[PDB]
Amino acid sequence: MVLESTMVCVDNSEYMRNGDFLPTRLQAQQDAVNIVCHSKTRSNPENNVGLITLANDCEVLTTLTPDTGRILSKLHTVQPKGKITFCTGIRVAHLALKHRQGKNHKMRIIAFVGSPVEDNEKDLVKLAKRLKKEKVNVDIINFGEEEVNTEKLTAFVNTLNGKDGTGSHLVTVPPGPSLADALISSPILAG
Amino acid sequence: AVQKVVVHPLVLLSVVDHFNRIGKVGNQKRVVGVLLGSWQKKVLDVSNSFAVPFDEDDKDDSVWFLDHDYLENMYGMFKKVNARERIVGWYHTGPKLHKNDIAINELMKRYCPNSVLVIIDVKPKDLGLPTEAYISVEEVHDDGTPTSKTFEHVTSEIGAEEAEEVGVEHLLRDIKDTTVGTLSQRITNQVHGLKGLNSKLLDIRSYLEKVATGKLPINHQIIYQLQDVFNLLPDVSLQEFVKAFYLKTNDQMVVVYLASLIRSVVALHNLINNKIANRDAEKKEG
Amino acid sequence: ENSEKIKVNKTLPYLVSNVIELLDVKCAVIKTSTRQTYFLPVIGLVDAEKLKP
Amino acid sequence: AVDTAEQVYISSLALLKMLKHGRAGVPMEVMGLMLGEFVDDYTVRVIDVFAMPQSGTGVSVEAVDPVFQAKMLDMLKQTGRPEMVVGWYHSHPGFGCWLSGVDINTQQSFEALSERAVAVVVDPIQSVKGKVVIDAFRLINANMMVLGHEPRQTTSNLGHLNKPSIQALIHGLNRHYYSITINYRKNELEQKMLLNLHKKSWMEGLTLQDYSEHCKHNESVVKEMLELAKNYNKAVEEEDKMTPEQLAIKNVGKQDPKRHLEEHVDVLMTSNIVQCLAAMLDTVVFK
Amino acid sequence: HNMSVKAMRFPPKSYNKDLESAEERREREQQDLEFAKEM
Amino acid sequence: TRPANHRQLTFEEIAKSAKITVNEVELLVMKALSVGLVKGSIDEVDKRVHMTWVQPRVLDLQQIKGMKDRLEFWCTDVKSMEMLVEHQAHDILT
Amino acid sequence: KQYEKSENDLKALQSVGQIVGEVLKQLTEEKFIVKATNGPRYVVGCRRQL
Amino acid sequence: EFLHAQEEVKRIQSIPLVIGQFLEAVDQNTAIVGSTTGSNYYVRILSTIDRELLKPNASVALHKHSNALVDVLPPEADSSIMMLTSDQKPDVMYADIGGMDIQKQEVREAVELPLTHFELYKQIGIDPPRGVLMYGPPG
Ligand SMILES: [Zn+2]
Repeated sequence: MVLESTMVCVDNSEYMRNGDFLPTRLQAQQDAVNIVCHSKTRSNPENNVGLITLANDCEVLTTLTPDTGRILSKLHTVQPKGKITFCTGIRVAHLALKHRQGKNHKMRIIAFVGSPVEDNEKDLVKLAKRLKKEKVNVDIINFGEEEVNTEKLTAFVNTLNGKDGTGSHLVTVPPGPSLADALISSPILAG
Repeated sequence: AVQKVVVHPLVLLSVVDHFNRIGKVGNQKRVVGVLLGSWQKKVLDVSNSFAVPFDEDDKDDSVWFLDHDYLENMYGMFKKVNARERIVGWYHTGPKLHKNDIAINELMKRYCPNSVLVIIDVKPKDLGLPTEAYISVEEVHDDGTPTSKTFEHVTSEIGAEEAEEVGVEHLLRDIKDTTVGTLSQRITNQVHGLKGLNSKLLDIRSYLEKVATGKLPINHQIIYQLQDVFNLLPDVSLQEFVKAFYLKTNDQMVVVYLASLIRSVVALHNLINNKIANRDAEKKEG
Repeated sequence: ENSEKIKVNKTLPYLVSNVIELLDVKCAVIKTSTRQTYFLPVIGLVDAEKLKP
Repeated sequence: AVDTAEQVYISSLALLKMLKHGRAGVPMEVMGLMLGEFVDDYTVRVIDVFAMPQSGTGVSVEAVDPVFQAKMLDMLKQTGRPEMVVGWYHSHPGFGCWLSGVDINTQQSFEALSERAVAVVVDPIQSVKGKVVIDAFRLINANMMVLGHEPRQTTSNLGHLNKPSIQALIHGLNRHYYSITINYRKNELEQKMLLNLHKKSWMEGLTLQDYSEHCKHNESVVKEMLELAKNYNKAVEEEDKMTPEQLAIKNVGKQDPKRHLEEHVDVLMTSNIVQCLAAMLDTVVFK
Repeated sequence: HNMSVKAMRFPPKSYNKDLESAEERREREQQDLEFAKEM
Repeated sequence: TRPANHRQLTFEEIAKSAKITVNEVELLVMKALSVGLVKGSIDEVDKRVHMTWVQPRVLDLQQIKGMKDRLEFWCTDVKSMEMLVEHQAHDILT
Repeated sequence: KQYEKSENDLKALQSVGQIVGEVLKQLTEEKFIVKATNGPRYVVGCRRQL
Repeated sequence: EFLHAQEEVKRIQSIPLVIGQFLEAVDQNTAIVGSTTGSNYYVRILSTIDRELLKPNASVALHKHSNALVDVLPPEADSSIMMLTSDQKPDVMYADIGGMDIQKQEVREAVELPLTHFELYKQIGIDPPRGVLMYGPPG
């Protein structure tokens, strides 16, 4: 509800295709979206979802659209190949919000991080710095078994929520084959 | 590929309207849209254009957004109103052909396999035509970069349809080269042509400033064409060419002589025709 | 609709014409009793098979 | 309580769209929606216009499609700027500029939603070079005529500048609808990017036009003056006779060398003056 | 030819006021037709 | 090397610079023209070979400065011929 | 069900007839000489799509 | 502005026009024309129509509402089209005629020859026949 618009940030890195959870982290991702996009809808009957690839460069599949089936079908044919460019990834989702539908929709993007993340800190703070300037909260979900606790995003998420800025939270998953299921509950619950 | 690209006045106007409609920022930003039109006998025609949302941060020009759904959804609207017009390319103000506009063409290559991008300035204060049309051509080499893909220019001119011309000329009612004869030619091609030649020559001189302060390490190919340009300069006017010129420049003067003489005779008879008129009127009156 | 349908018929004066060619590219070409031919795109308030040339 | 000084400004661009759509469906009556902005209680300005798809066979403006209206309006806003539908335009092929029975009926519909809606009629065949022919209109209430009180409460000598067309007067002009003066907005950026762009060339100035073919053109033209001149002699003696009006009518079936000879001379002098001049201009520009 | 046009602009003198057929006749006929055209 | 004005390579002047006899330079010029590498004509009456187009090559950084000179001496010449028409054709303008 | 059938008739009351004649010559791309097979000869235009 | 009034009077041309016929010119700015609807009208000619085309009976376009010369169409016809080879040529040689030399010669000397050798007839002095009748038994 609250007229929210989420711009999903899908991952398709080459090391993301190993099945350490169950049906490889491709169906694990597809089931993950299904339990969020539909969960993302059904609260306010005017919402919006958009899937963006974190492949080598600017790769966006579906834009801001109330429909639900387009994203799921468009998820297929997404076989992973290549490296992940996180720093230049969120900004692409950032612009999508700027050129949105009726601007009365709250803006948020959930991240779908995965295969080994690459960042140099500092810049990440700037990456989080700008988004926190303009009525934007991001939701990076730790996944794909990156470095334990992902102590590079840790300096990232806190920046957005800093100064008592309650909002989205970092979510991690056990390296073992823990089914995605409803395990993602920190943002959906109240954030 | 395509020999030429003709740009209708409506498309030219819908781009100026687009910039002012969104250009409230003021300082600077390009504007990008999708062109529509049709072609016959390998000659493109662009008639209608609609604005596609597009933003891009200045630093690290590898980030930008173009709404595919907006492109697909709206084209359904334009298809219904007019089926003949189908996507043929894209336009953007982009006075300097920004670098990132070589992967954007790949984005639009889906809808039109052979698309053309026409750069049309929204703030022109100049002498040349404000419509450059480029097409994508591919060739990889070992000099520039492992990934080689560059635009090739196609001559572009401003067209006119029967309906548009009526409005366009009505909208001006400002200045026209009335009595289009020796007066317009001496100004519409001779003086203007010299102005253009100087500017293009000055453009070549500006690039050659790299001789002292290197900007790019000698493009090589640019030099090759420049060498061929000099060799093509007309041979010195001292040999049998001079006789050939006189035997033709003077030959054209005879026709001018004959035309002038006929003009005088007709002018003299006209004065006689009129002069006898008032003499006859005056004589009868008094 | 019947009120509007009668309105056109309510103009009782008709112009008798003879059907010339019931073209199927279900249209009809008529020849009014004034030496004028026409190409009524829609047959009208009559069946397309009850009308023979 | 209208002000009879409405002065509907249209655009420098909305007009081109109106004409292009009008000529595209010249046999039929295309219809569309005007996206303008009310400004004063005395002027209504349009900015952009978008067409509505034709329902199919039939020269009529029967009805508008609500869903198509919303889809395009909700789509233009997210890229351009929001605008409110202020009027509708339909093109009359060659009848003129007026409102028919159906057009009146469709018009009151728009007026019901918006009080000051403006209806526009564009004629794409009659307009030729400098006249576009629009004559935007609006409806008059039937109550007023029943009351008999004249509408528009004229308070300025501004609306009575254009004599109503007799063809339009035959229909419900000043009886079922009243015309509103139409003018245009033009700016140098628009004009300089249209006037100084339409008919221009890049480098044709320094082109010598097939020097071999140039003298051949001269020979054919000059040879025509040999026979044309001879007929001039025969056209001077028989002239200057009685009843010149009889002489004037006598030149309605046979070529007159007085004008024909001059026409050829005019082209001959300009072609060589330009062609010759480019010869010396080139000889200095290039080496 | 330039000289010839020089003497051309002298002859014109008080030769502009020349009605083709008439003024009152055309106006009167038009008014009557308009009244009957309406009904 | 030769300026475009002269370009009148004589038969002897070519044989000496390539170490050929005079009675053989003819096959050399045709060989160059056959490949498409130079363009010209052969006149075996005064023993001359005309050249009109030698394939462009690379100029490191000094012959390119000289190329700038030939544009300055040419832009200024075209400039003068522009105002000449504009000044003596003031009435015929606009 | 009959209401749908009636609506079809109401969709035909707005279609008018068309004069029938044969083309004689093509003056230009948008001008034709056609003689209606009742009366005079007309110079008339042509629909763009046709 | 003169160039603007000239381009504004063309509105009287318009697309829908009625093809008439030119009969006789009564004076400059006026003429008598015959409408295809069947009548003879006294109309006024446009001041931009090249009078050189106002030949004897010819094709002239008249305004629909108020008859008035507004153009001069090129010559045309309705039920008479020249035979443009193709499958519409007769396809019969002179060698397929069963020996009618005397009759064949006569038609040659009165139809084919004058068209080619026109100047010879004037030189000799004969006046070329202006139409040949072909009468005889049925077949
Ligand atoms: Zn209408």
